[PDB]
Amino acid sequence: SLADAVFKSACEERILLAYADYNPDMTKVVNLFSKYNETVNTVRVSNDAVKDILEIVGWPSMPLIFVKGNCCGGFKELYQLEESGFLNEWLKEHEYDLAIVGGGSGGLAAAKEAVRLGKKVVCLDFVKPSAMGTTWGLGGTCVNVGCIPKKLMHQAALLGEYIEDAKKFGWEIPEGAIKLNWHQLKNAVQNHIASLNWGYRVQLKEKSVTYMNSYATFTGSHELSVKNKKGKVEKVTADRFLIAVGLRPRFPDVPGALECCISSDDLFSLPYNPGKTLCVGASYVSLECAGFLKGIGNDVTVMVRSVLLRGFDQDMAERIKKHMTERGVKFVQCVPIKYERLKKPTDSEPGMIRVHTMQEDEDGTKEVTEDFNTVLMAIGRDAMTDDLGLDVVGVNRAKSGKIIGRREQSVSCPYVYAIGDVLYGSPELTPVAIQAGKVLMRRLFTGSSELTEYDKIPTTVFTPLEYGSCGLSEYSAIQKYGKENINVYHNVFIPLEYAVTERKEKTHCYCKLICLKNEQDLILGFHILTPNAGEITQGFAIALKFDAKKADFDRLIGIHPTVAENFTTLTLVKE
Amino acid sequence: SGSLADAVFKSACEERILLAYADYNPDMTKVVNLFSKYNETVNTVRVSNDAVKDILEIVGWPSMPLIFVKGNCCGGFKELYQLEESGFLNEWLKEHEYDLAIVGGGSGGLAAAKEAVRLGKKVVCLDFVKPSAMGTTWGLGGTCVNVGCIPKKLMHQAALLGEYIEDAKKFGWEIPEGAIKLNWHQLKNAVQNHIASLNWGYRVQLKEKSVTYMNSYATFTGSHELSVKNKKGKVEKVTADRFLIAVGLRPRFPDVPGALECCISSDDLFSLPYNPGKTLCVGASYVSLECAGFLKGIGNDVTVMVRSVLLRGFDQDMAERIKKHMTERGVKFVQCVPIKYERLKKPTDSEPGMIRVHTMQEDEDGTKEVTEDFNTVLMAIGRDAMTDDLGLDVVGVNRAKSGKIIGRREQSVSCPYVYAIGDVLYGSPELTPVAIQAGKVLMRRLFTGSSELTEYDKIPTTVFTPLEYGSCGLSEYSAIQKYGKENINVYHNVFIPLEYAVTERKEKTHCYCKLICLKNEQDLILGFHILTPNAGEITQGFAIALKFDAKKADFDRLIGIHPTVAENFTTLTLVKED
Ligand SMILES: Cc1cc2nc3c(=O)[nH]c(=O)nc-3n(C[C@H](O)[C@H](O)[C@H](O)COP(=O)(O)OP(=O)(O)OC[C@H]3O[C@@H](n4cnc5c(N)ncnc54)[C@H](O)[C@@H]3O)c2cc1C
Ligand SMILES: Cc1cc2nc3c(=O)[nH]c(=O)nc-3n(C[C@H](O)[C@H](O)[C@H](O)COP(=O)(O)OP(=O)(O)OC[C@H]3O[C@@H](n4cnc5c(N)ncnc54)[C@H](O)[C@@H]3O)c2cc1C
Ligand SMILES: Nc1ncnc2c1ncn2[C@@H]1O[C@H](COP(=O)(O)OP(=O)(O)O)[C@@H](O)[C@H]1OP(=O)(O)O
Repeated sequence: SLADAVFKSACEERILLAYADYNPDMTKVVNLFSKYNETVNTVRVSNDAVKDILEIVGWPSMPLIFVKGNCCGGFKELYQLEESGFLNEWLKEHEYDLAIVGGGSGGLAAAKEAVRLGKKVVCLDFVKPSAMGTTWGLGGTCVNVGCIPKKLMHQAALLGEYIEDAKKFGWEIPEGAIKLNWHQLKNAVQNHIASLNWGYRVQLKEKSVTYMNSYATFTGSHELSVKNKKGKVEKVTADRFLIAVGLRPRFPDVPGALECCISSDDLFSLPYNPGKTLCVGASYVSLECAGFLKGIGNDVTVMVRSVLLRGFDQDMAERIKKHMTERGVKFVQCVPIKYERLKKPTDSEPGMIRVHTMQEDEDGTKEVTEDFNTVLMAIGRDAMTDDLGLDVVGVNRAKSGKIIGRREQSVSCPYVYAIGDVLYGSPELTPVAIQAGKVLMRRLFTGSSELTEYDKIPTTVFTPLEYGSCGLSEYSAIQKYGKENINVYHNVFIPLEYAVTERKEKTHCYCKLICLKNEQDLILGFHILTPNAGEITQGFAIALKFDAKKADFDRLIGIHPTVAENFTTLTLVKE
Repeated sequence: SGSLADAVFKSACEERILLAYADYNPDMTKVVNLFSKYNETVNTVRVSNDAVKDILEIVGWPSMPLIFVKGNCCGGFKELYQLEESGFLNEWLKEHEYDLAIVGGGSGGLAAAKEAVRLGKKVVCLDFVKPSAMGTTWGLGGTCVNVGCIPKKLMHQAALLGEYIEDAKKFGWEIPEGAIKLNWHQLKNAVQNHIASLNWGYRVQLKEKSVTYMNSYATFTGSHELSVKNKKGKVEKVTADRFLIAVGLRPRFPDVPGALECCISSDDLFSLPYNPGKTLCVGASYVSLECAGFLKGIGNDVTVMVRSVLLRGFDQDMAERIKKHMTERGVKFVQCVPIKYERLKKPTDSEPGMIRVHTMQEDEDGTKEVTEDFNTVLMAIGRDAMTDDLGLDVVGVNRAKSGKIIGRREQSVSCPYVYAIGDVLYGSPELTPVAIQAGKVLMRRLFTGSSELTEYDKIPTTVFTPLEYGSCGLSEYSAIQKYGKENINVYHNVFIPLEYAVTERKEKTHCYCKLICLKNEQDLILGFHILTPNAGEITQGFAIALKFDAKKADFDRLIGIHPTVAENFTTLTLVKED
């Protein structure tokens, strides 16, 4: 048989053995499953198809064993499961076909797709409060404390710059400095978040998915114990588990950090204008937040350890820095050594943090202080998986708390899967979680060979001036292929919308196309610094799925007038 | 066998007079002896049989034996003997002042001029702007720069910034309360100051790049001679080995009494010394709706009179959606055509006039004449080629029924050393980026001997209506007409741009996208359509999908950028069933 026949057979059949040619331990398998009154269906895989099948399930020798549509590997893996007693518990009936731990981007996407394929699904979501005590509804990081509130506050900051544009285009706006009222913005954002929480809660109920607002821990091979807000503990059993627990803001081992500094978990529901703010960190979260806080008129400082946007093209990173500097954000090469609280916040006004730094001159080191209203700790995001009981169900984790996959299947446990941010090496983006969820569900319950494509994923950093990208940085391309084999085509431009204004952005917009010279200027990556970078980058990202060349960009006809057409017309080679 | 295409075209670019023949060759000693008459060497090439059909397709001729003159494809012997017998060949083979004369200083003309001169050729560019009926005139850059896309997009942005002022309030910006008016004079000066900078830019760019600019209207007075007249009425003579016609079009006026006296055009709208006030837009083209749209957005009372359908050529589903939205935004649409325009007041000193517009309306008894008073009437019923006074008869360049030049690609079908690009080229889509690409590419064929062709299919557009409409490829109707309803899948969704989520905008109920797919070829994408803020920025990249025969599966395995409107193309599942 071919692949799809094998995977379909595997999805449908309760226990399937996939073989190339007659091997001794197939009898041993028959005899072992005979022990449990189980019937072992078999398939002669054709030799034309072995390699493909082996690559898809991510195992390296041929004889393959499936249990309830989950790939276990070979005999050693099976005998391990049997010897551990797991197989005996696995073969029993359970309450749910699938239990999902996490009600975020991935969780909810998986839940919706599973139930559309007619499976009994439970979804567990619980939000342990931040250190400041902040908590929120269903939907996960993106909905409550991630992309959706951040984009709204970015739009607030842009509408600031639009008010001034409106004057240059002839709109007679009554004279007077205009201030943004934090309470109005925050209520407007929180009201939308509240509508999405209800939306998801409804969507789950409407689709016959069981929701439990309860924090889940493995207390058995196929048993989660789940604790709700009241402290009530229930037991949930299932034939399969999806871990989509995501991450939480990282705090450093520094005195006062956890006492004095807020995180993105807290910023989007603050009962006060955060005032003179310090953003600690160089991640996209620090710069996005610093950006909009400046745009709504706060005094903003960013303290970075060494470089901005580690992982991103450093040319583009330096360009974001020059621009946000021109827009009045202060950058400083420090890491605080202590945070001291001077004033607690009220329900209407912010507090005061004293921030301690070591500063050098040519004569020695000074301990130096500086008083900020609010300090945003934004250095990263970690997996909080210590209290999940992954030891109980023998799910290996990386040094960080992230789960180690064979694709999305736990590398060590065949009926536990992970997607989204907690999957070791998964890019931490909402649309990736969703696609991983939707696609996994289609492999598990449909027996398709469809794989989430984790390469050449487009991003946008929503800095005051937006940065869109897909593919290699100029550095990575040069490191992997030589300098001699890379062409960079690039250009500056002025968005027409800015032409009649005196905006600082007129001197900062830039795009570059990274091309492999010795393979017909094949496009390895592209990068653009512009209004609406995300709207522009999305479509152009499909070019990389087809091994597009520069010639393909040059024979594409522009829409005039747009920023996007600039990618149609590049001729200048960087050095 | 013998030579392949690029060797032939390279040989043709380099050699003064080339004869390209197949394994098989006809009389073509007569031709040799003909060019021997002119002290010429006739270089020859055995084209390989592997290459004949390609080469024939590229130059757009049907028989094998091919003759080239000064890097121009003439056809076969009949065409050559015709040129000889007409005396043209004798004049062609002489030296001329310029390698190339370009008639038109617009999108195509200037693009061609820059590309020719980069390939080290002596080029003259001629541009003159005959005033509108109201007397309006403008500088270098053509329609786009002065009276087309550049001023239009700025006035659109003015209209959007209107809706942004209100958004700013819902996001918490404390804007002092009280109606906000847009001051027409400020907007118009801001636009005209930008146009002035582009005018200057282009004029300088030409001087810096060693291109001769003459602000003179050009007419063919010889096989290889333009006579050109400047503003002062001074007439000069310009000769060249080749000519590029990039004359563009001008607004159409109807044979209706008072139309030309009373109604402005886009030629006049962008420099009006007055707020146009209560406006009538006559026409259903993108020009009428774009202008009606921004005039509404800056707070004018706007009416659109359409003969029959909006945006003929465009997807009528999307057209009806634009109508419903612009209706919700206060634009009045009427199925009427004026039968007379009567001027009541002239525009004087920073104020508009009053036009009385006459219509036939039926009531419960029959048809009556009805009048209605508008401040300004924008005649926007299309654009025509004004090629009657160009002397194309003199150089025997065939024109279509409209004034447009008939091409064998961009070569005049009838004269081998005259070429046309942009709006005046019969069947060329009328867009700035097409003109530019046609110009740049032609120049690379003519002076480099490359086989590169401008790609005139699957061209993305955006209509900059109050809510922007972006598209590429077939409409739902065209796809159904060509393939059949049983073989078409239409995937579609509504969505709310996050930027609108906390507002009470009308647009929240109107944003829509659809993907038109050929069911029996793995949902191959024939077209896509989106109604959204920033439709142009979204459509551009997605348009490259159609250069690779993208399937729906390609859109589904593309990972979205969240949150953007664009990602909606990544997660379409709903099938339209009417
Ligand atoms: C400030 C910020 C801005 C961002 N901006 C963007 C952006 O613009 N675009 C973009 O694509 N991505 C963005 N991201 C990333 C995006 O939010 C994540 O990639 C995405 O939310 C990951 O979703 P997930 O399903 O993996 O996890 P989450 O959304 O974190 O879902 C996990 C859920 O599981 C719950 N949970 C944890 N443990 C348990 C347990 N034991 N039992 C039950 N429930 C549990 C958690 O409380 C949480 O609700 C941003 C992230 C942040 C923090
Ligand atoms: C209101 C409006 C909005 C538009 N919006 C868009 C849009 O958003 N996007 C887009 O892609 N396209 C748009 N277009 C179309 C675009 O302007 C044209 O497609 C483009 O300008 C055509 O370029 P061209 O070189 O063919 O002609 P033109 O730009 O018209 O250039 C012709 C020039 O030659 C001059 N000329 C004419 N005859 C002679 C002669 N005998 N001797 C010398 N000079 C002569 C003309 O006066 C003119 O200066 C718009 C058009 C209009 C009218
Ligand atoms: N004399 C006239 N009076 C009123 N409307 C007219 C007109 N001539 C053209 N139009 C309209 O003005 C627009 C532009 O004319 P066009 O000839 O450039 O359009 P098309 O793209 O159909 O070739 C069309 O909406 C057209 O309506 P019809 O499609 O019914 O012709």
